[PDB]
Amino acid sequence: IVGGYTCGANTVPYQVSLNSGYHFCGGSLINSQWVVSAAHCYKSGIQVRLGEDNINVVEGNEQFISASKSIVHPSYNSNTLNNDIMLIKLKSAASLNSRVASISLPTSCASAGTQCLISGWGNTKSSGTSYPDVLKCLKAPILSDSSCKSAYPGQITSNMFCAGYLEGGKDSCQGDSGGPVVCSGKLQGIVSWGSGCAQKNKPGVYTKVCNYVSWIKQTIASN
Ligand SMILES: NC(=[NH2+])c1ccc2[nH]c(-c3cccc(-c4ccccc4)c3[O-])nc2c1
Ligand SMILES: [Ca+2]
Repeated sequence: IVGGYTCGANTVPYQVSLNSGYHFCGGSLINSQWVVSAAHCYKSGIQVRLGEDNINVVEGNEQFISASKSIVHPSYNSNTLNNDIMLIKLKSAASLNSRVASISLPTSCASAGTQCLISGWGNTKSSGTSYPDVLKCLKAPILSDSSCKSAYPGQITSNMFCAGYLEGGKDSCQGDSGGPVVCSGKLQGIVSWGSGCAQKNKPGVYTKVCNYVSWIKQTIASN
């Protein structure tokens, strides 16, 4: 997260870190045994880390659970990143409390102008790599489809939306991929891509979760 602030330990209880010997992506806890992340974050050997704040120190509240299976959307296209969503089933259920909690899926899509909270342990520099130890947060608004499409002509599908600042300076970045975009207490997006980080006129692009709610529900119901 570039231009964000320190969230404060366990203030974002549905945030998870996908770890394979190091933190590589974020994710959101939606129930005690399932997490949603981005399909481009897929790999084998994923350990899900819940209740984290400082990813390099065990401080208490953490729960490390291995993933039993990862389900990448069947229509995920790695070249366009259309349908960039994945579900991870945990080997065992997490113990939910006030530090580890699930986030609700939306009943409707959000509108431009809606203010959302994006969080993660991704890069904090737009020019260079500086990864933090603690969770960073950023408040950003969903942009209108015309500003999104004018920024990335030909690259936005109806399963994506832009959120951020056209002036640059604040944005999600590499390492934040897979994490949550929560607006009005509902999970509306998944950090997916962008051109660089916090560059002028190149806002972040997110997977539009409202379009996948029936899919998520059906898939969880059958696995
Ligand atoms: N400007 C942005 N809002 C933004 C957001 C997420 C990003 N994620 C990335 C990204 C860049 C390089 C590699 C990965 C990557 C690839 C495979 C696995 C994990 C991360 C990224 O997610 N750039 C990103 C840029
Ligand atoms: Ca820790």
